[PDB]
Amino acid sequence: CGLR
Amino acid sequence: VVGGTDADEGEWPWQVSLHALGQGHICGASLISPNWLVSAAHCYIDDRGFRYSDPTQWTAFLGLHDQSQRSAPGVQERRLKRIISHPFFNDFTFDYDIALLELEKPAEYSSMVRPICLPDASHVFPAGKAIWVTGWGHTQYGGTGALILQKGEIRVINQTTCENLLPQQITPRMMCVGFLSGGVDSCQGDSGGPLSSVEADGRIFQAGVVSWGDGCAQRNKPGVYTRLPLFRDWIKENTGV
Ligand SMILES: N=C(N)c1cccc(OC[C@H](NS(=O)(=O)c2ccc3ccccc3c2)C(=O)N2CCC(CCN)CC2)c1
Repeated sequence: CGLR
Repeated sequence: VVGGTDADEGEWPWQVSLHALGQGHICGASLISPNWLVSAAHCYIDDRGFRYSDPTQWTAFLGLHDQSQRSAPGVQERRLKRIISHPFFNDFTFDYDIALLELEKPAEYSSMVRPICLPDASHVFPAGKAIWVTGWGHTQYGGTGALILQKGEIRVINQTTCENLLPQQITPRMMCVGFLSGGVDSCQGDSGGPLSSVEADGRIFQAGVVSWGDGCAQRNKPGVYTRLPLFRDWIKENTGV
């Protein structure tokens, strides 16, 4: 989760 | 979003667009797991011309950038199988303004489609912290929606200040985020989208759900957002996530  | 800028393609890969059949984009949401979305309860209220509470009336687009290019590579379309609105949602007050949306088939994780991290019940997003609001909503009060996903930087506002600014309207479930001077704010059609907060290793956690405001980006009328930590257990109990 929570990054690109 | 008012006073924001175009997002880069795939910069907010948890940001989802909810389309009601025959109506285009209505609300945002956030991807939290292969099968689950977070959004605002107020988006899913029937009215006399349309059963916005009925999962079959909705399409979720993941990995979307441009409303006019819903079929672009990396964009995933999904139906909903269930909408759960908080049981304590108050349609007068917008207390408990949160819903969980179950995707009909799982999202496929990609560089364009990825869940946001959820904060633990005890986590507090502190006053003053910079956080990001995103969406395809109105870019002015009394304006039109964005074709291209918008991002704006806003700041968590002290709860007492929030309550004093909007008397008799702010519950502990709600958080003011934005600026007393206005200028940058979420707006109609941003509803139900996530606040993204950059945390200690650069990972993004969801800090809020776009809920309501008095108009948009007015002086002394910051955006009002449904807090996330308070519902961590509720999300766990309802989704397994
Ligand atoms: N500024 C912001 N950060 C923000 C965030 C989200 C949306 C937004 O759009 C403008 C609008 N604001 S209003 O002053 O006109 C208003 C409308 C209905 C209300 C009902 C009860 C109590 C108060 C209300 C206030 C608003 O709050 N909406 C869209 C209309 C939606 C219901 C119909 N789908 C409620 C949310 C602004």
